[PDB]
Amino acid sequence: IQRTPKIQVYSRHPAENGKSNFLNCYVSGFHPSDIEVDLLKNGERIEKVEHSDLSFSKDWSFYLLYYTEFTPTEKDEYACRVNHVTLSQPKIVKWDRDM
Amino acid sequence: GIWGFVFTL
Amino acid sequence: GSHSMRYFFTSVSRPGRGEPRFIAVGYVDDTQFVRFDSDAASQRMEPRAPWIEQEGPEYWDGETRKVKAHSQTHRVDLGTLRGYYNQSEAGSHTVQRMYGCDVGSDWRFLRGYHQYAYDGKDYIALKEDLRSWTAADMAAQTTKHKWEAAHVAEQLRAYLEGTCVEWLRRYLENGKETLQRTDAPKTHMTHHAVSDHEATLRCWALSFYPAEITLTWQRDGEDQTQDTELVETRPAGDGTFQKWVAVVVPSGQEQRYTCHVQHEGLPKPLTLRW
Repeated sequence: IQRTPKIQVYSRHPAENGKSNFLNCYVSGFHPSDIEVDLLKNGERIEKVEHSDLSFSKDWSFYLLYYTEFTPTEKDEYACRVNHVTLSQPKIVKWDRDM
Repeated sequence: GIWGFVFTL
Repeated sequence: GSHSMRYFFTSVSRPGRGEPRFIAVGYVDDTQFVRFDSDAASQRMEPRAPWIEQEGPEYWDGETRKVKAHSQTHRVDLGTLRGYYNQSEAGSHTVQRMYGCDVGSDWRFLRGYHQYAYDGKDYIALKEDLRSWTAADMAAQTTKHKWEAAHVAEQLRAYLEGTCVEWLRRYLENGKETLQRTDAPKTHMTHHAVSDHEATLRCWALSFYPAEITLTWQRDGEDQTQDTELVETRPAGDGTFQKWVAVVVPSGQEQRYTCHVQHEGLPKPLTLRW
């Protein structure tokens, strides 16, 4: 079986320009468990990214939280990039502070 | 605390 | 309210070389409190909540011994299952296992469960009476017969009804400052103009615990699901959770619409209006 991941990108705390926060990439609903997740700052990959321990839901689909520290600004564009066997090209989800 | 006696399939 | 202790185990085989990747995690309700990763340096069951660090070295020695036995059982299972399903050694495959217990508000045994999946599909599961098994296909049916022979259900049931609940009770006491605390959602509403004619109202719930919540939109005091959007509840990363629900409305008609929020941390459901 192969289930494609759902992705949400968002901050841990309400976003305010100039104030320390955390950038999350939550990937869920996928199978098998091998997956590649990067957080992007202006297209380039952020280096110190941590992630939760692999777990799964009632329907056996996996989920992971990837996170790093960031400081929101008006110019900088943040994103999450996910690759997985079910995807032909890497899926990129932009951070939108209103979602 | 996890189960102390798991069985193989 | 009610409480649960659950353990999640995943093993993934690595055909090219070596033992499977094995990851084990334990939860009390929506709080992870232990982990084991076969790829980590320690090779020990590790704490992931402050209140479990209270446990002395005999706890960690016992948990570590047990989780390693789990690891090796899954290693063997992966080989067995590959034979049962006539698959080659060329591919990676997964076994997943989840078990644990629920208790009610009285903290006494309510429900126990134990289930097992191979490559993301149901394989075998304990029935709710804790006395019989549900085998999804003929391969699993062999395991069912084997386990019936060896009276597995009886010993598992002793754990799920007895030992599991005793641990949960103990964890609930030692961790009461967080485990027995409900965090009510912090709510607010945002407004977004799409055009001169259409607007989006978004109702936010933040920082809540446990994860279970309901957000609903009403129009003129009646439920509305059309033109609404509801994201999956997501972890904030600090142990709490987030969710929002949005509705599309005609510009100028915002006041007709109300967001309704139900959560254990709320004596009465909340109502929001723009």
